[PDB]
Amino acid sequence: NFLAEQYERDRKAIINCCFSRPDHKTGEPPNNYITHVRIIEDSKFPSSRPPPDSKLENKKKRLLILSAKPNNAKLIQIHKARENSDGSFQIGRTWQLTELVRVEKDLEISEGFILTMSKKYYWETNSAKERTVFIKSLITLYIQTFEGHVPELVNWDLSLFYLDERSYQRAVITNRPGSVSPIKS
Amino acid sequence: SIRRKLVIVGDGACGKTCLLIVNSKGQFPEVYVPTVFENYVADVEVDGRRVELALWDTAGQEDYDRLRPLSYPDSNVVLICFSIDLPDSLENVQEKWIAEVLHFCQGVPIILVGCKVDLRNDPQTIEQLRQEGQQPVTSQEGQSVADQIGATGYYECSAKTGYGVREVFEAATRASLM
Ligand SMILES: Nc1nc2c(ncn2[C@@H]2O[C@H](COP(=O)(O)OP(=O)(O)NP(=O)(O)O)[C@@H](O)[C@H]2O)c(=O)[nH]1
Ligand SMILES: [Mg+2]
Repeated sequence: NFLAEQYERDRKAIINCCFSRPDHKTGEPPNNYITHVRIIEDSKFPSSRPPPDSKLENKKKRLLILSAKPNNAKLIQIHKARENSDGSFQIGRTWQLTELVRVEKDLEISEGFILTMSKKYYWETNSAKERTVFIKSLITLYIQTFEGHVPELVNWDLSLFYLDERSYQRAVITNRPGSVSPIKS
Repeated sequence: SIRRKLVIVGDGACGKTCLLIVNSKGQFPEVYVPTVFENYVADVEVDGRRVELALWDTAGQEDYDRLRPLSYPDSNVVLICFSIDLPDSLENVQEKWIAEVLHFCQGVPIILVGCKVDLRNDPQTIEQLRQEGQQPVTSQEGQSVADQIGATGYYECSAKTGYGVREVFEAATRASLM
């Protein structure tokens, strides 16, 4: 259970420096931690599966952390963080769960997946087991937050999320008249 | 100074990271924190020559194998480790690690490193290994496999006490220069 210990360790650490004490900038209360996952990003191939020969210097070790605003528990956010020495974390880019429009499973790498917000982001989890746990979390979360709806799902076994072809078809946000823009020329 | 690259591999939890930590500075980490991959740079001094030693730490856990090949590249020296309190880890040295190093580091000096020497005479370690029907790795055994794999050196150390830690890197730094 080295992953379990790691999660607990990471959890404790993450909440202690980013979701425990009110913001130092302004007395504003902190968000409530929900969950996180460690990820490996490739700077040369940020939005697609990188080739097998992409040099290690291109890889970046980061985390994706999910939190809710203090006031509203329906306002969840996705934070991309970097762990610095001394064990602390530094939050960088931030997105609104609302932006999540697509979640794809990479069919070749058991740790790979792609999230689509404004852009397309390819990321690998540290282990196959971690991708499965995280994605299950992310989708369940979205479903709980947005009246049973779901982002476009690609290559996932729907039963992972306790859904099926029927339920999914009804819930996909693509199943709304003005939601999908047409191609052109 | 001259820039040299050192790669360190071996079973998960055999002590690779602690070896690096204790050497480059100090503070022995008690809690185990698996490595995925991490690079460090230490400036070692050996025989008057100052070297900028790049240290490429890798993952020993089976669940992270995927990335290892990425650290092997332009290595000037490879350190294969095993834990002396886990005979099986020495088995894997010859039943897995040599093969892998040989494939990704053709023609690079190897240094077999026995870690956790502080456990060799630990009565508790010994008693526990009895249940598994075995005992702590001995210097003979270490030297043996070192020779079988064609290592250009065999060393033992304990990051916990610091013993033999410096010698491991002076040897590695020296091998990196040949
Ligand atoms: N007694 C003793 N314990 C040690 C020694 N070196 C490391 N350990 C312990 O053994 C565990 C593994 O240490 P670690 O450096 O993470 O080994 P690793 O092989 O680099 N880990 P990984 O393969 O997952 O990257 C830790 O609990 C650590 O405290 C040593 O010299 N003596
Ligand atoms: Mg380590």
